Amino acid sequence: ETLNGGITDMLTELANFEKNVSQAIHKYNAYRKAASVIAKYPHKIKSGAEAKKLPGVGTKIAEKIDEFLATGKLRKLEKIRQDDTSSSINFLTRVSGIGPSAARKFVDEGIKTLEDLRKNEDKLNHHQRIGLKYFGDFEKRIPREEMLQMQDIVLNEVKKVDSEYIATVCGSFRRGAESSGDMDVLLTHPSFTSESTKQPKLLHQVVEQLQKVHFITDTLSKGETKFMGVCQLPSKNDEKEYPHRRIDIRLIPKDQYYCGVLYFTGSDIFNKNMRAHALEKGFTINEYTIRPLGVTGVAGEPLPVDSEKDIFDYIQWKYREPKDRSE
DNA sequence: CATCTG
DNA sequence: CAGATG
Ligand code: NA
Ligand code: NA
Repeated sequence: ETLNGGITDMLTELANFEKNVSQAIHKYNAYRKAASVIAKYPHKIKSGAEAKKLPGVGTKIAEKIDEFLATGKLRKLEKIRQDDTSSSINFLTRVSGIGPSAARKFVDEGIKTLEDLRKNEDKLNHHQRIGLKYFGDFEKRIPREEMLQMQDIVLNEVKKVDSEYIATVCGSFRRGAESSGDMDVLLTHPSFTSESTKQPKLLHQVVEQLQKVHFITDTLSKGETKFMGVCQLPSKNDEKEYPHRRIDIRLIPKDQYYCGVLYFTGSDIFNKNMRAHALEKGFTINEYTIRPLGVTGVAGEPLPVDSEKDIFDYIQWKYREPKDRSE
């Protein structure tokens, strides 16, 4: 956790690079298990040889660790942190809509920057375009003080369209958190579930409303059960307009809300622990359901949940307020 | 995993 | 349809 920190860090840099710049999924993946294992490792790695001793730890990595341990640096890391091409790719990638793949193409065409991008808006697709338009706004965290305003809006409009809708804003927003990265809304309705054959309107109706009133500004992606967009808290009495924010809306069959809801609320750490306990308690849990574990090895059969309560209860645990859902 | 692009 | 992005 700090005893093999550098090592794990460099290793991650390395891993990252393989995958983003070179295409080296293998390699990339190589650095990963490597960092994972050293990461758990209980002692002060004092040399390569020592490390090699670990699994996932081969000769090349060991080499690397030596140099790094031998000197505060590593040539290769040295070379990569410079290289404009490598740099460019890490940057282009910041645009929502541009992945590594794309980042590669673009550079090989000479687009290496923001201006490059504006100049070549033609080559970008709609998502990518938006991404570019809101480059700044998108990188700006979302303060709770805004979150609550947003939330206040979304829930009121959902309410109007149908009393039966049920919306929840998961995320750390839900776990307390002072600011957040984007707004995540879990959606359901009684008239939609597991078996119930579809109802796309269910999602589209709301989406519309939200744009009705202009809370929703652009559509990133809009499918039948997942909508990816851009919203914005109306600028008050003109002088201070708000940054454009990412927002997602997703339909969930009622029969599987809370697991989902539980799930999205995190933290990842909370999940796992709960997850493992469920396991002890003779259970199974994932995104959509909680199942009674048979002994034969495995087994299923969706236990029935009416709230986040039903779940814990099942695994016979202490109901946890979202705030304490931390780890 | 769901959506998009081409 | 593969293949990319979130
Ligand atoms: Na991106
Ligand atoms: Na292939």
